Amino acid sequence: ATERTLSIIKPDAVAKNVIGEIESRFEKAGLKIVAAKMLQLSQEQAEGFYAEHKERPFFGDLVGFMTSGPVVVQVLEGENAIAANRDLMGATNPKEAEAGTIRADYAQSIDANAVHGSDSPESAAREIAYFFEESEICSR
Amino acid sequence: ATERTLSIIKPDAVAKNVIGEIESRFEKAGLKIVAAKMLQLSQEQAEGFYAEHKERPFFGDLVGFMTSGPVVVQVLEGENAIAANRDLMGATNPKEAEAGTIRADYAQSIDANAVHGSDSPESAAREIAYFFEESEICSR
Repeated sequence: ATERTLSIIKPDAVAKNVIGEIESRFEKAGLKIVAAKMLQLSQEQAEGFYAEHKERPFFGDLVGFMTSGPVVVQVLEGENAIAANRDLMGATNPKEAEAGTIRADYAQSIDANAVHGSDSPESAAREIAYFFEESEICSR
Repeated sequence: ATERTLSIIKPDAVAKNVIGEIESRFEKAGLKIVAAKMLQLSQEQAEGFYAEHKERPFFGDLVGFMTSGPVVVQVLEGENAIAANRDLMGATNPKEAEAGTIRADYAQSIDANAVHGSDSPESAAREIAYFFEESEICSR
């Protein structure tokens, strides 16, 4: 089933100016970016998005980094988009990621991994809704 | 002098899913996308942006096409950004564009050229202002 998932090119990947390179991995894999916008997350914005880790000791670092610079939040749409995305991204922890994946090629650490992708249909739906209004998403 | 210029990945380039490929041309050339958002231009939006051609016989086709699908409007920032951008884009008319340029590689015609770039400092300033608020632009 064709589905929608949220993807975020993180502060570290944009600073390296590899936005195009990452986009191409998704597009070459048959997924389409149907919504996208570059922005600088506010303390409040990042905290509400990672609310689930609100009380975990890594919270500050998660939010801290993820606010260290501008990012590109977007929506990828395609066949098996959510899982397909997870396959291109690689393991969350760059050091345990298979070669060829985005994290293995562009990430420096857990905090500084290069991208973010929803892990499931349920989270994809709330993650997308959190950053975008239906009008901002243009399927095609 | 480092400057800012407006760039638009057009309906034809996005439909071909070469967004990443185009972005990479700018990033490899040392320019940074400091603002960006994907959207579907409204009749009214495209008309006000190309107001200057409001009474030209190609207006309808210009607007028509440029509204045929979603686009990515953005801001490129860097050394000699405006002219540098014009150099990577190639001649407005794809058929007279030097090989290696964006238009020579991705464009099908005058209407359907793959990108748009401001032609001068004065137009860059009004073009950027038309699509973005200062807050949306994140220099770095």
